[PDB]
Amino acid sequence: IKLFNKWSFEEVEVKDASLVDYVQVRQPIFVAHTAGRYANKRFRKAQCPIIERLTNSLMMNGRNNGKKLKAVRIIKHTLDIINVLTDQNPIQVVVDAITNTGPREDTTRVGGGGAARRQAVDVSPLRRVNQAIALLTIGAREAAFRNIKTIAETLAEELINAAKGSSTSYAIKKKDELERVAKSNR
Amino acid sequence: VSVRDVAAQDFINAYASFLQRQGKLEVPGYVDIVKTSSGNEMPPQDAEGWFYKRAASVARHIYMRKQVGVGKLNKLYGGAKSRGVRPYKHIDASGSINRKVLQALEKIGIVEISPKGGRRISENGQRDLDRIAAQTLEEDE
Amino acid sequence: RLLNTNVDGNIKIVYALTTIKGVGRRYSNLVCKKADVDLHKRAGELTQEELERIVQIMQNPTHYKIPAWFLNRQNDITDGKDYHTLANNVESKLRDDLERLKKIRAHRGIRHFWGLRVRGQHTKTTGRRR
Amino acid sequence: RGMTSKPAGFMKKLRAAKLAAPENEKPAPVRTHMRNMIIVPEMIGSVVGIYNGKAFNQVEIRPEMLGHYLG
Amino acid sequence: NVWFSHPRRFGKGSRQCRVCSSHTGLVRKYDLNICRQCFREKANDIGFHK
Amino acid sequence: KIRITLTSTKVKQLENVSSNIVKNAEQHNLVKKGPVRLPTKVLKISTRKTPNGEGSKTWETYEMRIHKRYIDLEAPVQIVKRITQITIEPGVDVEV
Amino acid sequence: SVQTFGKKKSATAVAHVKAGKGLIKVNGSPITLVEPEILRFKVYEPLLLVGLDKFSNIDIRVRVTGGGHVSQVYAIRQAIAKGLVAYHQKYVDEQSKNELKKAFTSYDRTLLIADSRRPEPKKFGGKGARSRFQKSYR
RNA sequence: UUUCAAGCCGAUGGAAGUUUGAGGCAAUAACAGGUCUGUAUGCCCUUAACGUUCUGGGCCGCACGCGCGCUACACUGACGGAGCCAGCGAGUCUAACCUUGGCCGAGAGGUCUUGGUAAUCUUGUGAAACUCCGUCGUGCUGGGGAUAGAGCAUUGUAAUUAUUGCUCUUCAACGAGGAAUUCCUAGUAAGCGCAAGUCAUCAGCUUGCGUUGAUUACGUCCCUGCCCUUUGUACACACC
Repeated sequence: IKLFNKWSFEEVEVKDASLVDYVQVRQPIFVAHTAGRYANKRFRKAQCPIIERLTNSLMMNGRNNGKKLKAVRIIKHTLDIINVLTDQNPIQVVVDAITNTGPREDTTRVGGGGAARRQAVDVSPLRRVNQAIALLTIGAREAAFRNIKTIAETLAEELINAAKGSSTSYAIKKKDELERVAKSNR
Repeated sequence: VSVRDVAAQDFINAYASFLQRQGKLEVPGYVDIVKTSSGNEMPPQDAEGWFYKRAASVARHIYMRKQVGVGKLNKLYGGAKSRGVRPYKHIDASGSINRKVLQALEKIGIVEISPKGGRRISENGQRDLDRIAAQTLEEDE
Repeated sequence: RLLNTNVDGNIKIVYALTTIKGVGRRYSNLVCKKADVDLHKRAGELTQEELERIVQIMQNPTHYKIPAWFLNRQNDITDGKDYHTLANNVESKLRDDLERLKKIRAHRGIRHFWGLRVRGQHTKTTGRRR
Repeated sequence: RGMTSKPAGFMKKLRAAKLAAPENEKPAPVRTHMRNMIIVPEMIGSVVGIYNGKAFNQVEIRPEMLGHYLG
Repeated sequence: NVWFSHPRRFGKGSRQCRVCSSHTGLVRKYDLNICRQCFREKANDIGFHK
Repeated sequence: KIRITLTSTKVKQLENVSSNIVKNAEQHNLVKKGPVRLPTKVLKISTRKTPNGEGSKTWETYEMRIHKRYIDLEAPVQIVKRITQITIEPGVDVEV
Repeated sequence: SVQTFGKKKSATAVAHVKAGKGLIKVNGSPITLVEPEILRFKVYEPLLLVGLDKFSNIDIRVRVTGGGHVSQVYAIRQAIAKGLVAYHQKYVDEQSKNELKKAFTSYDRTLLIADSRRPEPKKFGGKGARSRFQKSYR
């Protein structure tokens, strides 16, 4: 539906087919994607997947102190940036990125003392959303801290490298890591 | 219109321009001994030099609440746990500001004293507020 | 030349004044805008007009938010700065004050003989600095 | 500090000063663990003996000091 | 001790318990009780108070 | 308004005295604004059962449920005197 | 008149709904003036939701005390919605229950029912708040 | 779905689901568990004094080690101005809480006048997180803050030892911490203010409250505690 009374999902093309069935843009699980602002700076790009789960993983990791009150400005104010930069819908570009950052098959760990037994478990739709946003935000909060960059610019730049495919990106690279070790130790 | 229709901050700035015109309100010279001795650069809205912007704020609060007290226009009514409380004991920095401002506004006919303690706002007062509120509202639309 | 003994220059005015005992980091900016210069402005960029306004405030009294202000002095007849106190003045007064009440048994004078706190702030864990 | 309206000068030591000063200055330190007194001009010369805790550390009371407490 | 009605200065004779001699943080509302200790005991006796 | 207020321990003594003022004092010559309930004049607190000593793991919740009724008598005429007939149920603290 | 209640996070939204005029009075000041920030599209939200636009149609006068800028914008909103179903037309107004249930559709924390939420503290024993811990399939 | 049992799994209806959330309840007994400093109390003791009174100094000592809290190493933001908002509780019975009006004046600070409230008033929208906008631009700084020195109150006797705090000035350790270890299961930790309790008077504590509020269980292999059945015993002052 209409996200901030302008952009919708009817002008958005969907990539992964099984995410159409499960995650619905009605409300469970809300397929409108946008995050990447702190303070006042209009950088370039926007993007961070599923707004319902930007209340989730994106909040606590941040990097920000303060919970949702911070988060809603991160989500809102970056929408206009990508709209005049690449001239795209802020949802459409990262509907490409969500499937690239979400694994198909993952690995559980079970700890038998000082032994890491990574065995394969299957994913399929729902977990792929929130674990992907966890992968985005953990790479983003540490990249804001460890070099001179605000969380505005970090979240923004990341997801076109995640969408197309690059080793610069954290989230597609850790998706690769977890997926290929599952199909190996299966 | 009324003072509600116009915004909070920019009404205080707009009213402060006309406040400087009226030569009953002078600066007794307190806030020029703070903002310069700091580091702080405040550009002309934020600037307050000073009795003009502060008089516009204080007079707006007699539209918004209206009931008595120079003290209840000094600090809102009780809570000066932020910055410094002063009720019975001898009045400080905040004291000598606000006793002067409502004294000077009284010599216009902006505020009068109502008989259950302290101030209200009278005829020429709310003229000088809400007529300027109309002009700002026409620039907003 | 502004100060007694020291002289600033070259670096940003807030950083350049920090090397004075009497003007620090969040104490340089106090005097700077009272002269009416900015913080980005370096001390080697100063015009004669700007140089005159800064030294006038800095040697005579400093302030912040002061609506009530007398100028009483020590009553003891050693010195009497008590306006603003720069380098060679702050190393003199604060030194020999400690020695006068140390000569007698003032209890602050005996805490100066010990090492322990003079004000007496919660004395158990503090003492790694003083 | 108590200056205006009743400075806190403890009345027992005013009796001590009026005795010991007009005779002869007593060169032995008189112990006086009273901290809460204002020091007055009849105490000048004579060695007052405020305690600290573990030790004592000799007074020479000067005509320049009067105004403060024993502090 | 404290129970003598003429201390030297105003604040010497502080507060004490009735039951015990104990001193260590009593109650203004009830001048009895050891410290905290007979507060909950004498609640279990009869009634309560804040 | 001639302010009468009642307060007692629990419900059982309170129901009788409250209803009796409506029956006895009120008739026709008195109009009351009437028999209200109100919140309780209670004082609750959670503390520990052992008073300090052994056992941080112990609790005891307390209250003082002292049930007030106001029941205000408006018309201040002849019939406001006839309250002196009801003196029943001690434990009810009447306050005027 | 038709009035109603509607609270979340402590609030008292005293929402009168009335025919004729269409000025939205919040206490003793209009809609834009009381809530000047960002979230105040929410108090204008169930108005245009019903089908036709407001201002022309129905008059709204609320009183409200209790609730922050996060709470109040839902309290007023919930009361306008709960008073919509209780309103009178000619067909009338009861089946707008289902469309206010279909307001926040298919994950039903709706505008018919309340946000039954009162943000109090953080818990002891695991990790906790609201929505239970540990799931691979979430 | 399960034997067409009990139950589970999800869904509908609603403000609310599987004892709704949180208290209150602690069987029978054991640990010769702790309390003789609460009072009660057997017996042992001491009695010109392990009684009592006066006052000071100690409990704040220190040359290191251990445990628990608080605060920071930051743009996770700081600094200046403006603006929107909660709930639980307190307040003389003859020393209250507090609104007001003027006057000392570098602070901690009450005699007096007037008005409200016995809780209708008042503490509390001069309530933060947060939001808007601007500036600083990653340097021990515009970071952080210990410590020291410098101007006073018609009362709280009075604050050197041993009070908080307000303005200028002093501007450290510290730049995310080894071996190792603890807590956090769905509005009840984190993060955030606000109020009570003792109190003439010294909170970061205890006690109570609301606001904004989520990452993650596939699975019990290993670890620690507890329960049931089966199983070996030479174990029995409690099964050191």
